[PDB]
Amino acid sequence: TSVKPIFSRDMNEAKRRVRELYRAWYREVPNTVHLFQLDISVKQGRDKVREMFKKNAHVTDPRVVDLLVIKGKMELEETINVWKQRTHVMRFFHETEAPRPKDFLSKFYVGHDP
Amino acid sequence: PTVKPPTARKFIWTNHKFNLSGTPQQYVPYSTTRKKIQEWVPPSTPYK
Amino acid sequence: VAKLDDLINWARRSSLWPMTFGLACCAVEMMHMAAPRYDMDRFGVVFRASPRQSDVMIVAGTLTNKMAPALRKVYDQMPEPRYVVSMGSCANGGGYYHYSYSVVRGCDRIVPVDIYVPGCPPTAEALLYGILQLQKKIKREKRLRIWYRR
Amino acid sequence: TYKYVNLRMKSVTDRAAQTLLWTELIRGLGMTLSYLFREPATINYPFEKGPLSPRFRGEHALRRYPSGEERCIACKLCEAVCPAQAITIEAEPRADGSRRTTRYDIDMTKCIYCGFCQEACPVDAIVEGPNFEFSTETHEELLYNKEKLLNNGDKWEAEIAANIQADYLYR
Amino acid sequence: TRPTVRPRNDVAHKQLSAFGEYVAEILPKYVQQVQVSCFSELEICIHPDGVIPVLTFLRDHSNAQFKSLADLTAVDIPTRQNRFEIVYNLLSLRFNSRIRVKTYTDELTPVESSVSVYKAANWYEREIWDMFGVFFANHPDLRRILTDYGFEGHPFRKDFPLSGYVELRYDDEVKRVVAEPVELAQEFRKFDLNSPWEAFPAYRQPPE
Amino acid sequence: LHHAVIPHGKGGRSSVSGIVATVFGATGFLGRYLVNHLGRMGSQVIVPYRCEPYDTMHLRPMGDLGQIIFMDWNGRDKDSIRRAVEHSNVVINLVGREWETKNFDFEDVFVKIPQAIAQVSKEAGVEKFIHISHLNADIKSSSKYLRNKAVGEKEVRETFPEATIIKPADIFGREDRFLNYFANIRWFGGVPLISLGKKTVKQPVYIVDVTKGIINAIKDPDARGKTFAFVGPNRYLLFDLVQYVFAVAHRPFLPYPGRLFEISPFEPWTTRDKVERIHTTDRTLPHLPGLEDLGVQATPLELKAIEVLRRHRTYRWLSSEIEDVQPAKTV
Amino acid sequence: TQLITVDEKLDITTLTGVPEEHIKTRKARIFVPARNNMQSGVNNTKKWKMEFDTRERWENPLMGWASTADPLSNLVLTFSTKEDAIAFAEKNGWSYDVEERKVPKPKSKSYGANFSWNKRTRVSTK
Amino acid sequence: GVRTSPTGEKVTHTGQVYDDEDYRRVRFVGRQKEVNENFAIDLIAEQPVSQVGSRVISCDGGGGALGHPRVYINLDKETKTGTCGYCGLQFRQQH
Amino acid sequence: ASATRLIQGLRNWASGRDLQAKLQLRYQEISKRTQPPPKLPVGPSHRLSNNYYCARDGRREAMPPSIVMSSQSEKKAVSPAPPIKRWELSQDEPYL
Ligand SMILES: NC(=O)C1=CN([C@@H]2O[C@H](COP(=O)(O)OP(=O)(O)OC[C@H]3O[C@@H](n4cnc5c(N)ncnc54)[C@H](OP(=O)(O)O)[C@@H]3O)[C@@H](O)[C@H]2O)C=CC1
Ligand code: SF4
Ligand code: SF4
Ligand code: SF4
Ligand SMILES: [Zn+2]
Repeated sequence: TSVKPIFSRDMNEAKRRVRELYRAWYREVPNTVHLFQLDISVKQGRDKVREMFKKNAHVTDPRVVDLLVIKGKMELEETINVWKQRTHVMRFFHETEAPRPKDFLSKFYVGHDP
Repeated sequence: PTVKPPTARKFIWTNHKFNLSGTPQQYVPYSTTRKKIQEWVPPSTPYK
Repeated sequence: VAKLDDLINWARRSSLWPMTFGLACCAVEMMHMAAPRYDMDRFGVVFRASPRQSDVMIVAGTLTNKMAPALRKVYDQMPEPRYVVSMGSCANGGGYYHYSYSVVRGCDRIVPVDIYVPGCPPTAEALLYGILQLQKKIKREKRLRIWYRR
Repeated sequence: TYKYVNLRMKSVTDRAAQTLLWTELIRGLGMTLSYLFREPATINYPFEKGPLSPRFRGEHALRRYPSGEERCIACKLCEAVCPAQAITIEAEPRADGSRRTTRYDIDMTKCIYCGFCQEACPVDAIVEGPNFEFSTETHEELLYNKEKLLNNGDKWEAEIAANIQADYLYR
Repeated sequence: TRPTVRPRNDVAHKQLSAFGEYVAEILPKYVQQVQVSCFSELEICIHPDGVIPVLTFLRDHSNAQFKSLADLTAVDIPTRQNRFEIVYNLLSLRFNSRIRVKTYTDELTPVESSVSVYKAANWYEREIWDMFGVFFANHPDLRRILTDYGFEGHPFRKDFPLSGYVELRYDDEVKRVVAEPVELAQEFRKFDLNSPWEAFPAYRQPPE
Repeated sequence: LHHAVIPHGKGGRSSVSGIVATVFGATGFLGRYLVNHLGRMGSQVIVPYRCEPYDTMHLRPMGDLGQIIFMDWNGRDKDSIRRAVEHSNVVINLVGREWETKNFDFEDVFVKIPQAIAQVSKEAGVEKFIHISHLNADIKSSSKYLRNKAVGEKEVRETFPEATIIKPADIFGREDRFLNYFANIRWFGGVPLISLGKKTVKQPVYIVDVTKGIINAIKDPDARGKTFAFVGPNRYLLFDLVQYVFAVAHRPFLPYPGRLFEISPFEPWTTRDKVERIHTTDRTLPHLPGLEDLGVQATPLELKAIEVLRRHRTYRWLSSEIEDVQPAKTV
Repeated sequence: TQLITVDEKLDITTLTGVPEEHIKTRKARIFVPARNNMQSGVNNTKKWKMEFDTRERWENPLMGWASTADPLSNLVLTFSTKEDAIAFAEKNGWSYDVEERKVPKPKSKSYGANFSWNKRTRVSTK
Repeated sequence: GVRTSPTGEKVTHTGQVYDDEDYRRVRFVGRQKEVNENFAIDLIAEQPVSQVGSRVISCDGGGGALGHPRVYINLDKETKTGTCGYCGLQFRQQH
Repeated sequence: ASATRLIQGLRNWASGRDLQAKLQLRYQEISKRTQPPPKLPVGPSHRLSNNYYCARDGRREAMPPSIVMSSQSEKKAVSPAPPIKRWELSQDEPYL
C-alpha cells in the first residue's frame, strides 16, 4: 500500500492543483473563444469546463487526480499556444451526433444495446 | 505475336475492351451469395 | 454555346497546374513521374506550390487524423474549378493501414475525389494514364450547353 | 580504411582571376550547355510504354484450366496470407460436388500489391496480372467481385499464361 | 550443423558474462538480475529508483564508456502488476559493444528521467508518455509527439483496441472535420493461428 | 418489409436505416443539407441531377460507398422520373427556382413537375411523399411565386392524398438568399426598402430545424397526410431584422425609404417578385402543427445570425465575439 | 521517506481514455479456453484468456461484409493465472464473469484389460 | 447458358439474383450488371471421360508444375467414374 | 548517337570529357528482353541418406538466456570487449 508520490503528498495538495487548473481554464476560456473565432458564447465554454471537472470528480486516489491535473495542463498548453485547430476545440461540443436514446423502451425499439 | 502467337483457348475474349469507367457499361460491385436466413411465410388460410 | 464549351474545355485540360501535396512513398513516385523519363511538363503540367494558383491536387500518401484539417483547408483554398486525384491505396481506402487507429479510411471522407489511381505505389505510367483520363473527363464537360438548356 | 574529405603568388593570382572572371561558373555553364545538346529521354506516352518485366505486379485475375473449368478450389490460403485482409472468401460445394467458391471479393483499395496471394495459391488460380492502366472514377468500381476477376482472367489469359511460362522456373 | 544453423560465439559470451559480473558487483544497490542471451547480448535488470545512478556509471566509467543511447523502449505486459517494462539500449564505441538496461513501472508510479544523462531521451521517453502513459519526473518539455492533439487514451497499451474509438469525417452541416464513433464497413477478421502443440522443449515452464 | 431494408447497426455512417429516399433537386440548399443529414444515418439516397456532374461533387462525401446514386433526369420526361423512383420508399420534392428562366417559367417548376412526380410515385406505389411549399402560399397573393405554389400544393394534395406538405416560412443558413440578400444589397447603395420596413412581420426558421423536421416526418408514421407549418420561434419586424443583420456585420446603417437586375445572363441578383415577397407578411397558422410537434428544438436568430453573416465582415471587425452585439427587438 | 500511503482501490477508468458506455455496460469473461476436439494438443489451454461479449455484426449494403460497431470485438488478453486477470478486470472497472479451469481426470489405462478372461472389457476387434 | 429471372437481371453461376422487390437493383439502373458468360459447370460437362488401363491413375491437370498437385484416383468401382478433386476431370476403366 | 560530329565535339568540349564513351541512354549493348529457361541448383540438404532433420535443426538449438547473478580474490577490472583498434588510413585515395 506504500506508493511513491509524484507531486501531491495528500488530497489537500491535489485539490489545490485542481483549483489552480480550474482557475487557469476559467481565465483562458474567453481568449480561446475570441482567438479561434468560435461561434459559441463564453458561458457555454465555461460551463463545459465545469461539466468536465464535475465529470472527473469521483476519484479519491491522489496519483490519479494528480495525473488528471497534469493532462489538463497539457490541454491548457496546447490551447494557450495555437497548436490546435477549430475542430480540435470544437470536438468537446458534439454537434453532429444525434441524441442517443436513454429509456428502455426507445433502446428496445432501436437495437440490442443492453 | 505475329511470329509467336498465343495458345488458343475457348474462353479467351475475341475482342479487347478499353477502360469503361464513366460509360453505361462500367462495372458495379454486388454480392454473389443468396439469402442467408429464410423467413417464415405466414399461411394464407383463415385462422378460424 | 457548344463550340465555346469546346474551347474552355481545351484551355483547362491542356494547362493543368497540380500542387506539391505529397506525404509518403507515393510522393517519391510522383517525383519519379516528373523525371525526364515521363516528363509531366510536356502535357502542360507544371508544379505550382501555392493552392491559390493550382488547378488539380494529387493526394499522395497516407492521410492521418492529424492531417485531415490541413488537407481540408488546402482544398478549400483552391479556386474553382478544382479536381482531386486520389493516389495509391492509402489515399484510396486506407490500404495497408486501413484498420489503424490514426488513419483516415480513404481521403474521400474529407475531400471529393474525382480520379482514383490504384497501386502501392502506382507506376508513373499508370499515373500518367490517370491524368490523361482526368483530361478526357474535363474534355467531355458540358457546362455551357447545360446553361443554355436551363 | 578511412579518408579525410575536405582536408586540403601564382596560385593567389589564379584564385583572384577566378574570382573576377568566373572560371568555375563558366565551367558549370558549359556542362549545362552540354546537357542542352543531348537527346532527351522522354518516351512518347501513350504511344510508347516504359520497360517492364514478366514478374510485374498489376491487376488481380482469376485464371482457368485449359478445359473451361475454373481454377480456384476454395482453399482460403490467399485470404490467410493477405497482409491487408483485402480478400473475402465464402465457399460452398456446387451441384456436382466440387469444392468451389461462391463469393471471392478483393478490395483493391485495401490491397498493397505485394504478390503473396499469387505465390501462396496451390493451383495458380489468383494471379497478380500485368495490367497497370486500370484507374477508375468511382470508389465502388475498385471493389472487385468474383465475376470481375473471372472476366479479367479471361481478358488477360493470353499474356498471363505466357508470363507464367516464362517465369515459373525461377519459383 | 554447418550450413543452415547460425554459428555460436563463446568468447563474446564469456566476456559479456564477465562484464555483467563486473557491473553487478560494482552496483549492488539497484542491480537485480544479469543475463546473457544465446546470441551474445547482455541484459541488466535493475530497480526503477536506480535508473539514474546506474546509467551515468555506464556513461562515465573508463571500463564501460557506453556513450551512445541507441533506443529507448517501453513494453506492455499486462500479466505483471508493473505492466510497463522500460528498456534502455546503450552503445559503447571505445569498446565496440552494446548493453541493455531494463526496469519496470506501473501506470501511477513515476520514473526518473534520463535527460540529465542522454539528451536524446529528451524526445524518446516523451514519445513513451504519448504511447503508454508512463510519467517521467523532471522532464523539461513533456507533451504528446505522435498522436492527435485531442486524442484521449494511450494507444500502445494492449488493452487499447486496434481500431480507435473515434473516426474523422468532413461535415458540410458544420463545415468542419468532426469525430464520430467508430463504425467499420468490414470487421477486422481475428485469426486463430496458434498451433496447439508444444513449441519448444527447452522453453518449457514448470507446471502448477 | 424486406430483409435488405430492415434497420441495422448503431445508426452510424455505415449502418442501414431502412430509408430509400429520392430527393428531387438535391443540388440546391435544402437538398444539400437534407442529403447530408440522410447520409450520416446510413440511408440509401437517389439524387437525380439536371446540372453538370461536377456541381454535384459536393454531394459525394456525405455518404458511404454506394449510399448515394446519381441519376440523369428531365423535368418534362416522366420516364426518367419512373427510373428514379421505382425502388425508393420515400420521395422528397424540393424543386423550385426563384426566377423564371428562358424555358422554365413559374408554372412548370411549381405546378407541372410536382404533379408529374406525384403521379409517377403513386403509379410506382411509393409509400411516403414529402413536398415542400411556402408558408405564404396564397391564391390571392401579389406574386406569381406564391400563387403558383398554392396551385402546386393543391395539385400535390389532390394527386397524392397521403402527401406530407411542409411549408417553411423563411429558411436562413450559410448559403441562403434571405440574410445573404440583405447583406448583399448594401453593395447596391443605401439598402432600399419600402416604408422603412416597419409594417411587415417575418419569422425566419433555421435550416437545421427544417432538416430535422423533415427527417422526423420521414421517420414518424403519424405525419402522413398532414400539412405542417415550419415557423421559427420568434417574430421580427423587417426594420428590426435589417437592423440586426447590419448590426452583426459591423457595417454602418444608412437606409432610405428590382427588375433591373433580373435580366442578366448570369444568375440574377434581384427580381421584382423577390421585392414582392420581401414585403409580404408571415401568415399565422395556429391550427396547423409546427416544429414543436415533431420533437425539434427551435433555434432563434440570435445564435445563428453571426454564424450566417460572419463572412460579410472585413478584417477590421473579423475578431468580434458572439455576445458583443445588441440583439433585435421582438414584437 | 519519499513515500505516501494510499488505501483505496485502484480505479484507472479516468486515465485509460475509454468512453463511459464501454465501461459499465460491457461484461468481460475470464476463462481457460477449451481444447479443439478435432485436435489432440493441449498447449492452447495453458494461459487464461480475458475476452468480451459479441455485439451486432450486420451485412454491408454493398456486398454484405461483416459491418460492426463494437471497437472491443477483437480484444483478447492473455494472463498467466487467474488472480492477475481478476486484478486487471477490477482495475479498469470491468464487471467480469470468471470460469474455473477444468483439469481432466487422470485415467487408469491398462492394455491388458482388452484381453481379460472374466470381464466385459474384452475387445471385439483389434 | 445464362438464365433470365423475370425481373430482367441475368443470373450468375453462383445462383445469385436480386428479387423484384429488392431496392438494391437501383444500383444497376443507368449501368450494367457484369456477369461471366462462361459457366464453369457447363464448360466442364462436355469434357470426355478417359479410359485408362490400370486400376489407379495419376492426375496433375496437365503442364506438370503449372497445374494442381498430383492426386491418385482409384477406379475400383464399376458404377461411378473417378473424378479429380481439383481439375474436375473424370477417368474410368474400360472393363 | 544520332547526332552529328560537330555537336559531338561541342558537347565534348563544353563538358570536358568524352561523353560518347559512356552514354546515359541504353542501346543494343544491354541483355536481351527474352532469355533461355534456367536450371536452378539445389540446396545442401537435398540428399537421400544421412539427412535426419534432428541433426541440423536451427530453431530447436535455441537456449533460454543464462542468468549470471540472480536476486531470486582481487579480480581484475574487465571490459565488454577489447578496445577497437585504430583505423588505418586508406592507401588508395588518402585525400592528403
Ligand atoms: N427562399 C427560400 O429558400 C425558400 C424556399 N422555399 C422552397 O424550398 C425548396 C428548396 O429551397 P432551396 O434549396 O432554397 O432552392 P434552390 O433554388 O436553392 O434549389 C432548387 C433545386 O431544384 C432544381 N430545379 C429547379 N428548377 C428545376 C427544374 N425546372 N427542373 C429540374 N430541376 C430544377 C435545381 O437544380 P439546378 O439549379 O442545378 O438546375 C436545384 O437543385 C423549394 O421548393 C423552394 O421553392 C420555400 C420558401 C422559401
Ligand atoms: S499506397 Fe503504398 S506506396 Fe503509397 S503511401 Fe501507401 S504504403 Fe506507400
Ligand atoms: S497482392 Fe498482397 S495485399 Fe494484394 S490481395 Fe494479394 S496478398 Fe493481399
Ligand atoms: S489460394 Fe488459390 S485456390 Fe486457394 S482460395 Fe485463394 S485463389 Fe482459391
Ligand atoms: Zn486433376
